[PDB]
Amino acid sequence: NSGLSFEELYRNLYTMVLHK
Repeated sequence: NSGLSFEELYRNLYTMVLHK
């Protein structure tokens, strides 16, 4: 149990920060 929206910002917001 943890959620989902967090893992998605973790692979979509977080993925954009490491890329740029």
